[PDB]
Amino acid sequence: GVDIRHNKDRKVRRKEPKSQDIYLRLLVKLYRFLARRTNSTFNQVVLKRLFMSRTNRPPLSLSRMIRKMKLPGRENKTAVVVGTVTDDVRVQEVPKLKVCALRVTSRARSRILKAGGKILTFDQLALDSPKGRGTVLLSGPRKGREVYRHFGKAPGTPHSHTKPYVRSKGRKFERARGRRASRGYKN
Amino acid sequence: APSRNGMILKPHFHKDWQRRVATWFNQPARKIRRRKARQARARRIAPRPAAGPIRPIVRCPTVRYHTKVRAGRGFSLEELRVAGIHKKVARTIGISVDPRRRNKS
Amino acid sequence: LDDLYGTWRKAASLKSNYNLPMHKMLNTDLSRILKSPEIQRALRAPRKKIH
Amino acid sequence: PSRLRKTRKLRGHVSHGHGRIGKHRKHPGGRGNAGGMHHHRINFDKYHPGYFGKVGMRHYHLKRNQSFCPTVNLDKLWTLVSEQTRVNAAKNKTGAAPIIDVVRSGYYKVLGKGKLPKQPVIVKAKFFSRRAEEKIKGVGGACVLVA
Amino acid sequence: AKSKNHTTHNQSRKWHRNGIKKPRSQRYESLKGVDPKFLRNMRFAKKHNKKGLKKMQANNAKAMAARAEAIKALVVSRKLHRLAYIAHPKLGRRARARIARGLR
RNA sequence: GACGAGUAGGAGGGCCGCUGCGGUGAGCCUUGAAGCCUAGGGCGCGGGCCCGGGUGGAGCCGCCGCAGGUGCAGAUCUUGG
RNA sequence: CCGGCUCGCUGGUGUGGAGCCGGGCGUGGAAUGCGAGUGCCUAGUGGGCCACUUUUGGUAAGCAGAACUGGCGCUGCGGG
RNA sequence: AGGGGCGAAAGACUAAUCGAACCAUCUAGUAGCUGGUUCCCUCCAAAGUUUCCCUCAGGAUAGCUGGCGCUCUCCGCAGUU
RNA sequence: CGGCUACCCACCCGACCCGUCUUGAAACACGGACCAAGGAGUCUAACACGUGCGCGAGUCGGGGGCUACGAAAGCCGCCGUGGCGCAAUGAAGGUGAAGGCCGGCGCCGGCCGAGGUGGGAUCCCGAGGCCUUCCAGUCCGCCGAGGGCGCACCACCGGCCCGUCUCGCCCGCCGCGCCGGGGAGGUGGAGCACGAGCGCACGUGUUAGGACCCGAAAGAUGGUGAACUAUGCC
RNA sequence: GCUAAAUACCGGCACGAGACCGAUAGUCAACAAGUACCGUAAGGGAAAGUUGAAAAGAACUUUGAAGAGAGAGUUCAAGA
Ligand SMILES: [Mg+2]
Ligand SMILES: [Mg+2]
Ligand SMILES: [Mg+2]
Ligand SMILES: [Mg+2]
Ligand SMILES: [Mg+2]
Ligand SMILES: [Mg+2]
Ligand SMILES: [Mg+2]
Ligand SMILES: [Mg+2]
Ligand SMILES: [Mg+2]
Ligand SMILES: [Mg+2]
Ligand SMILES: [Mg+2]
Ligand SMILES: [Mg+2]
Ligand SMILES: [Mg+2]
Ligand SMILES: [Mg+2]
Ligand SMILES: [Mg+2]
Ligand SMILES: [Mg+2]
Ligand SMILES: [Mg+2]
Ligand SMILES: [Mg+2]
Ligand SMILES: [Mg+2]
Ligand SMILES: [Mg+2]
Ligand SMILES: [Mg+2]
Ligand SMILES: [Mg+2]
Ligand SMILES: [Mg+2]
Ligand SMILES: [Mg+2]
Ligand SMILES: [Mg+2]
Ligand SMILES: [Mg+2]
Ligand SMILES: [Mg+2]
Ligand SMILES: [Mg+2]
Ligand SMILES: [Mg+2]
Ligand SMILES: [Mg+2]
Ligand SMILES: [Mg+2]
Ligand SMILES: [Mg+2]
Ligand SMILES: [Mg+2]
Ligand SMILES: [Mg+2]
Ligand SMILES: [Mg+2]
Ligand SMILES: [Mg+2]
Ligand SMILES: [Mg+2]
Ligand SMILES: [Mg+2]
Ligand SMILES: [Mg+2]
Ligand SMILES: [Mg+2]
Ligand SMILES: [Mg+2]
Ligand SMILES: [Mg+2]
Ligand SMILES: [Mg+2]
Ligand SMILES: [Mg+2]
Ligand SMILES: [Mg+2]
Ligand SMILES: [Mg+2]
Ligand SMILES: [Mg+2]
Ligand SMILES: [Mg+2]
Ligand SMILES: [Mg+2]
Ligand SMILES: [Mg+2]
Ligand SMILES: [Mg+2]
Ligand SMILES: [Mg+2]
Ligand SMILES: [Mg+2]
Ligand SMILES: [Mg+2]
Ligand SMILES: [Mg+2]
Repeated sequence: GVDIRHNKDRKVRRKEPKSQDIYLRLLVKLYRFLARRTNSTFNQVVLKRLFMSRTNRPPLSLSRMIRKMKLPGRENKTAVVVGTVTDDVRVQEVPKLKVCALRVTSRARSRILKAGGKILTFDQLALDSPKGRGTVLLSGPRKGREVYRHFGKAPGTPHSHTKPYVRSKGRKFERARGRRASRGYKN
Repeated sequence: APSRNGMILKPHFHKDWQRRVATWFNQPARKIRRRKARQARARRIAPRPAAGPIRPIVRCPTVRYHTKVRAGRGFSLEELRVAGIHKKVARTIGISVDPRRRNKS
Repeated sequence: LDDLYGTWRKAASLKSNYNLPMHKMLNTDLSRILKSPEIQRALRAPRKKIH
Repeated sequence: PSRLRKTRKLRGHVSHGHGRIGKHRKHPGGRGNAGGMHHHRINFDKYHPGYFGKVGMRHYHLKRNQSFCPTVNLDKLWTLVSEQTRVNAAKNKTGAAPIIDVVRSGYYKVLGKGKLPKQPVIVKAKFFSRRAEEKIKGVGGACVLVA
Repeated sequence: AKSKNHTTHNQSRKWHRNGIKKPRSQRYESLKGVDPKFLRNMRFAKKHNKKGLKKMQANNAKAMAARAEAIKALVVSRKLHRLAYIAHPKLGRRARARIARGLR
């Protein structure tokens, strides 16, 4: 035989979206063609993020893209987000933007158009730029989900700040024994 | 035998809850019954308002809701006597009256 | 129908707050998109020689 | 639906996905949270610290309305009033400042967290944080207390 | 009802199945557990680093000028080798052109 | 191109199987449906399936989705023979 | 390695040390082989046994108890 | 008349049931203990070991396992020397 | 004449009866005469994780109301009351989430304004070059030494918020008080540091429920028996 | 001390419906079912549906005492 172990002989990476959305699959077909027939890896990254699930493409806020496009050098570029561009209310002045996203909320798009921006989908983004030249690829905070507060080193352990699963935060709920140096021990 | 990580739960199912359980399979039927009784009442009092008598302006007691104004139980006797409306005729003409309401304002 | 479900630029006049859902893509004609000079120009040479 | 559940593919396997050495008995570890102090000590200490014991004082008749006091931040402070208020105040030449009655919106306490735009305001609230008030004073404005 | 007490037979195989990986060393190790007085000194130094900026900028400018003027002041067998030179695409183009003309 | 073992266990594909529901086949059917038998012709690795012959006389199936009281060799299993 | 700052710590001594910036050096500094790293949910398990060599109790045991490695368990096949 | 009756006393008899009768209900009482646990194919693939428990026929917790992925490439890692 | 396959027979090799417990099963281990039909992880609720859809710092009409299939479906918005999220910390009184620079006398006016480092997919610039006779030569592209602004994310250094400890000097007044506020340096927190949640559906895991199916020795409540028998009496 | 309304309903009367069950299922009971049957009693408690469209339920002959056959006849079909 062979001295080969098959623990990791199969890659776990995706090859297609797990959704039956026909519009998404049509965009997948377009970028599949672009990725396999162009030398630019931007299409390949967009194709990967298209394959990714809902939680792997968190909704990028308006504030993040404003701060990231405000960086010097990337003037009048094309901000491309594979996820969703959501309105952020803690901002007053919105500069002119070049936004390419799968979907934008009803008032965020109104705010950008009022500010003088332009929202274009991926089908017209391909026509504007096949290889994605003159574009900045942005992603939302993937660790921003509240579930990540519960992950990592276990709670009730020294040097471990992990949120415990408590049915109701309060005085009587998981506060006495493992949390205090008086009632036994504290970590 | 709790699992690795998760909440601690105290469900209140240790009694014989199946013996006393109420199901809402009659919810639409009860809605229709209320609607028919309401319409029958409305046509019974042909010119009178469907909602009934008139209730006064009232703001909620607690601190959480002292900035909101709701509907009252009835008009106070002091308010009625200022308005010159008798306590026995107010209900006849369709004015809600409850003698327990005070007026500290 | 327009007063019921609203136009793209005019919201529904009979619903409290509703508007037509925005398209994920506008130009759905994939063949027309692919067979355009803009995309075909920025492409690599095909390799249809089976080995 | 039961069509897609694992039990449909467990037919033909004797143990039905529960093991052959240690059978799926009824309650091998007691009922519910049994033995948290005795044989589940490791789990209840590695995942539920502070679970055992009392702490603090006891408030017998607790009413939430007395302690009801929602809070808002200065970044969302302008969101309460309409956009045309802010643009007209910015365009205004006589120096008149808009009055924001946060109580009418439904917030009693104002906390100063975000950046406040350079524009005079009159915040009429029930409570103020020290940093919130100093930010309003620094940006130029007034604070009005109401009961 | 006796039974064996302790065993460490298959443990090594269990460990090496996933590999006994060393901890992943990472640059800029944390500063926990150091002498508090030394830690206070370091934090004060990082706190007051800002004021000594203009002198640092001037020294950097002088050094850059010094290096700028410094750089301104400074500024097998032969038959096989021949055939390899001809066979090379870029440097053998003229040789291949001449031998093509030689065939004609 | 490389590889192919497997208990407990996990995952995926089932144009594998049963019952009913919403759509669909100008579907089938007293010029014969279901069921049953068959030394018949086959297909699919396999779950199983399609035709041929005999009884039957009144209902039956394929595809797309939905739902489950949905698959037996045992349990000193239950009932009947 | 080369310069320049910061320090409320320690000091004869711009001493000591640490931190922070700027500049330069690619023959990528043993062999061999291999794509790696990282995060969640989780079944089953938690009675073992045998063999070379090391070895404890017992005279000895197809005995009882340990260490490394490999197997049976979970495994068919050729030989005994 | 049942935790009662009766017993020249054997825990004897109390409707073939007596060291606590019979019937119905609570009750589908609990079981860390036995028995069984229903169609196919493909892929991956174990442990009987650490610690704690009135713990020793069991659990919790590490370890072993599988699934889902994700961040990068065409520097890193190693049951080796 | 062909038909491997499905019927029977003959021969050669192999070939212990299944299930289950067990380290070890063909076992002198237990269940099993045969056949047909039924038959065992389902449902409710809670939580967690992952995936699909809608909306998005909002989200949800689940309760109520208005208008054969239809007990459906649509609508309410001054029916979003309310749940979850948007703020945490403290037992509580409560508090509650950047700063730097300039001029005048700790205070006043103006300016810059919402962290830094290392690694960072992608993007931007371009020392030159990609030939059809050769030279200069432009336009559209393509590759590329090197240099950048650096997604997400990881690690570290910072900063801010609440409780606490120490050293402290100031500031304010309607009631100058056992008043209130502010700094620096350590420390504890399920925190902030330019959102990511809400609703519905699916799968998995755990739990309380009869809870995968069958199984006790027992306990309690209410009633029926001296037609056998035990004993007393007539 | 009285008082309708909105509220509860697995008993009862009369109704409508079902992504339910289809005679070992579904109520114990689709039928002369709480009937037969067992226990002194309290109580326990079943099995059991399908001729044919219409009985047109097989005239009449023949062996046997008859059960029951052999012909004949009814029916599309007694292979009902
Ligand atoms: Mg092989
Ligand atoms: Mg794997
Ligand atoms: Mg477990
Ligand atoms: Mg009313
Ligand atoms: Mg198995
Ligand atoms: Mg078993
Ligand atoms: Mg177990
Ligand atoms: Mg269980
Ligand atoms: Mg103990
Ligand atoms: Mg295999
Ligand atoms: Mg059914
Ligand atoms: Mg046969
Ligand atoms: Mg008929
Ligand atoms: Mg059987
Ligand atoms: Mg399992
Ligand atoms: Mg065991
Ligand atoms: Mg053991
Ligand atoms: Mg031994
Ligand atoms: Mg075993
Ligand atoms: Mg093995
Ligand atoms: Mg072997
Ligand atoms: Mg021999
Ligand atoms: Mg007595
Ligand atoms: Mg005795
Ligand atoms: Mg007893
Ligand atoms: Mg049971
Ligand atoms: Mg394998
Ligand atoms: Mg035990
Ligand atoms: Mg033989
Ligand atoms: Mg067994
Ligand atoms: Mg056992
Ligand atoms: Mg044994
Ligand atoms: Mg066996
Ligand atoms: Mg033997
Ligand atoms: Mg025996
Ligand atoms: Mg046995
Ligand atoms: Mg037997
Ligand atoms: Mg069956
Ligand atoms: Mg999810
Ligand atoms: Mg709540
Ligand atoms: Mg879990
Ligand atoms: Mg269950
Ligand atoms: Mg029982
Ligand atoms: Mg007891
Ligand atoms: Mg007698
Ligand atoms: Mg009364
Ligand atoms: Mg109906
Ligand atoms: Mg029957
Ligand atoms: Mg039948
Ligand atoms: Mg029945
Ligand atoms: Mg029958
Ligand atoms: Mg019959
Ligand atoms: Mg029948
Ligand atoms: Mg017939
Ligand atoms: Mg017939």
